[PDB]
Amino acid sequence: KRLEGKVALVTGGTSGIGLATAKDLAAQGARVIITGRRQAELDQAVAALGQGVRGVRSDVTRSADLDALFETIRATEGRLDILFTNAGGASMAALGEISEQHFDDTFERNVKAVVFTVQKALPLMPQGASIILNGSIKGSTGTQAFSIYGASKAAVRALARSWVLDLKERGIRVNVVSPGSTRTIGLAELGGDTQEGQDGTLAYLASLVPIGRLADPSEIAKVVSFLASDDSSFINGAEITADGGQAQV
Amino acid sequence: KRLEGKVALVTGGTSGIGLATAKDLAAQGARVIITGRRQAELDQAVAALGQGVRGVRSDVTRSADLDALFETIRATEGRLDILFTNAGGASMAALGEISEQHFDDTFERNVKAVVFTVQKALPLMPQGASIILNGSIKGSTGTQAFSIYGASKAAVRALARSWVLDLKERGIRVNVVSPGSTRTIGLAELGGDTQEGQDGTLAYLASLVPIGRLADPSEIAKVVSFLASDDSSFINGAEITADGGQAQV
Amino acid sequence: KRLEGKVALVTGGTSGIGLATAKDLAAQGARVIITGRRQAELDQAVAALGQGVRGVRSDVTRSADLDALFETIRATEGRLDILFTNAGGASMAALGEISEQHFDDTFERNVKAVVFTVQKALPLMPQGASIILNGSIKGSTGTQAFSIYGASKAAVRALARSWVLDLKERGIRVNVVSPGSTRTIGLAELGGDTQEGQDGTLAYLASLVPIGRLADPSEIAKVVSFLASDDSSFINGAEITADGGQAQV
Amino acid sequence: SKRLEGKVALVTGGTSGIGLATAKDLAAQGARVIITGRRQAELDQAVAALGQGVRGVRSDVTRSADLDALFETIRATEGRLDILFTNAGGASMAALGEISEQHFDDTFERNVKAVVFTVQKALPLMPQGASIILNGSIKGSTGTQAFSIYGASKAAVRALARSWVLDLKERGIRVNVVSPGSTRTIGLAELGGDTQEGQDGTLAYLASLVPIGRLADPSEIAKVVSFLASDDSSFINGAEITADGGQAQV
Repeated sequence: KRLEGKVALVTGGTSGIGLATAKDLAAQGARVIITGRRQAELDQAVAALGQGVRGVRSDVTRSADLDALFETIRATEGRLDILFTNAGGASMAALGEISEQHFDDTFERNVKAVVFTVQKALPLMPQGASIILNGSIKGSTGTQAFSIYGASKAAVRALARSWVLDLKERGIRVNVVSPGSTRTIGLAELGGDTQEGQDGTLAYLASLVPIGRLADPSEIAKVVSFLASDDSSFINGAEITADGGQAQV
Repeated sequence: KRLEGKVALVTGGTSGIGLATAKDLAAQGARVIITGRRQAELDQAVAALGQGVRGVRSDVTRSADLDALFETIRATEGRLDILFTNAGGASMAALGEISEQHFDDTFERNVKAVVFTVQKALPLMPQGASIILNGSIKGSTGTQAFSIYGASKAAVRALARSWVLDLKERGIRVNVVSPGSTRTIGLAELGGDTQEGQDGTLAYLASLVPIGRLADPSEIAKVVSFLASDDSSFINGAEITADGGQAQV
Repeated sequence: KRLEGKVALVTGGTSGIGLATAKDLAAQGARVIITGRRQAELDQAVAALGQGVRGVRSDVTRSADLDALFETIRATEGRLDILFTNAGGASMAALGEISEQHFDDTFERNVKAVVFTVQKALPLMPQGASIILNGSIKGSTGTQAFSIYGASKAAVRALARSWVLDLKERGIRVNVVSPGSTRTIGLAELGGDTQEGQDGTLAYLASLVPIGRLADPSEIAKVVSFLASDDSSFINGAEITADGGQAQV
Repeated sequence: SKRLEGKVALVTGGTSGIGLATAKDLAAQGARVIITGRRQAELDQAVAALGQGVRGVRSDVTRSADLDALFETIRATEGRLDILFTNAGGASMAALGEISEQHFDDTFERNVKAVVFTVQKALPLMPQGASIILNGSIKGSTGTQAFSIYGASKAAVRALARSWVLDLKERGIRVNVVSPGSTRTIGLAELGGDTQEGQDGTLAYLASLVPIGRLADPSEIAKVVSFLASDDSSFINGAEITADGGQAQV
């Protein structure tokens, strides 16, 4: 109950790491708001989470949804203590194959929406609030046909370093969670349309991890929860990497 | 001499680091193509640079401009051995004042334009060709009111890591030069419209450099020439930081 | 509570960050063993820590002291779930003034002793155990007259990356906590004897931190406790930096 | 080329591998070069092969008296040191659980301590604008099984440069690090094992890890050192230049 009385917002709360984080934060007693593009997924996530967790339908890439979303927080809670942005996506294109549409979607969802989600949240955020940004080991490594995604993740990590100085007067601290390969619908979907064909991709990714297993999303969620808590009071601008050792070695 | 028989393209060749690089590569005997947005600057720069340098006026953000430039290179020379991207800008906005136009302008010019300048270049590029991307120590550090610029530079550096894998069969190597503070019209203009205003800004920036001086653009150009030459044959996906020690300490 | 039923050893437990870590781990319910070089200081530390805290007098550099330490832990608790190495020192010598004793003393305590504390600890450590090494932002930054200390800290961080692979079959995970400037007797001692000289030095160091304060040792201790806990299950070979943003910017 | 003409360079560990290739490249650029080797016969072959105004001093960098004698020949002869490259370093393998005190002591004394005191003793000879290049490794920033001690030593070398930027800033000397990836050297070969087949299999496997797919020729690393030694690196300080074929970048 360490986060009791703390209000948290998770964009992309309906699946994967954000889902597990919303669940983990709710266990701490934090009132949690989650966003999804699709109502039924949001309803299932809210029903699954329960624990005094509210859900707002919202696409981060449009300002009106972001305005309506924070207007909902101002009318209901009116203070945001924890912010986690999980609304990002990954798609594969090798160089020479990269479409302008493919670049625009990746950076708008992965970078621009993070910028404006944070910017719009700031008036609601008191001094001592914690912001956790969605990073990746893909931001600091090389992966074939994934250059656009990796560049977007590296950009997210860079925002935190400068935002440390911009938010210093406001007492808000920004930190980055960088997951390694984690068992998620998004990872499995990347593997393929076939069920066993995607499963083979997951088996390969586990082989690349030094400890030899994919992460359960809860293991990543614990890192976000730790950054959300007051235990991270002296952590600012830092990247915490949960990869099983993959990028460390 | 060292780079004779080699064809080089420098986007943003008219000013600053790109101009000094055009001068250096031409001195090595390379044929150089430089791009500028303004014809009078492009003409004047080509006049001074020499017989080897030719100039095409293009806005890297325009897909038509990029297509036009590469097509002239295909008919004029027929191959591209060296590519250096220097078409990039910086503007200041603190978090809470970041405008959508400010985000789009910087990311389209610093990141999107790099992706498609490189993509359009590839058919011209032989085995053993060298690509140099413009990075910054801002990509790896925090600067107040420059978060969007730093994020764009970090994305540029990340692109090179994945493009190593994309380009490995083609035999093209990608690297990043990351300048610290360099005396350029662009750096002076961030300082202010007043000349005491630029002089005060420039002196303060030199106080930040451990060796105590701003770089001359030629000192950055020397790094590009090294990466462009065959001496850098075992360097791939790396970042070479020339900052006077500022980010190193 | 969370650490209930876990045995933890903290070398250099009597003062500063090690003391705060011993208190936090015991508060979480771990049985804690602390090491001190000097008997009188060690007894006072154990008494303040009180229940759940045992003391062994040992110097990390001596090997017989390490043997005696692990023999008593084996005879009493019989296992070691958590290991945190905090027995390390910093001394001042500019290049051109460094002595052989100054090099040997730093590396024997900061690096060599860590290697052998970890090696002798391994037989006691079960599968799933957590090891935390003492790093510093000094490992990844430059500080005048502190080169030997920074090199020792960089060596410490590097050990963890390889030790992930050495330890993968044993199931033991290694991570590094890197503090920024933390209010400690040692740090005040580095400022000097004059109490005013210490206060002036501490005030100067706080000016370097972006958030503008030195850390309380408990703020570092929380990081070690997080890494010690099962929440850090997917973290391996990683460095978590608690610096108030100093090295992140 | 004569880019380095009139410059005096010292390469410790000059008789073999990257150090030998560097001495050759510096000498071709017109520098006067001094190389050190532990063994007289090997040193003589290197000096004879290098030719071009290269002088050899037989010394062990771990011995303080050898270092004093070495810098005494430079003071008596050239009178200055413009370029310093430290290549006298070794790697041996021991996994955690088998690391011996002698294995730790030998690695850190040669890879780190000797570097500190080679540089310290060189400084009075080095004028403003002199260039120091330290030998690093991608092993310093990565994980390799049974090579933790070696990797720690290289990470220590890279850190020394960041602080030495500040220590040396009024002297005007700049310190930088070259970090090679896998480079075809007798040391690297010998690390594979006594058998030629053992060396060949290990060498072929390491090449598979390199993204460009080949080990480096030592000259490819030497080119990086010459760049750092030259005036072109005037704005580079405290930096690490990694020539790894892309291995650590990806």
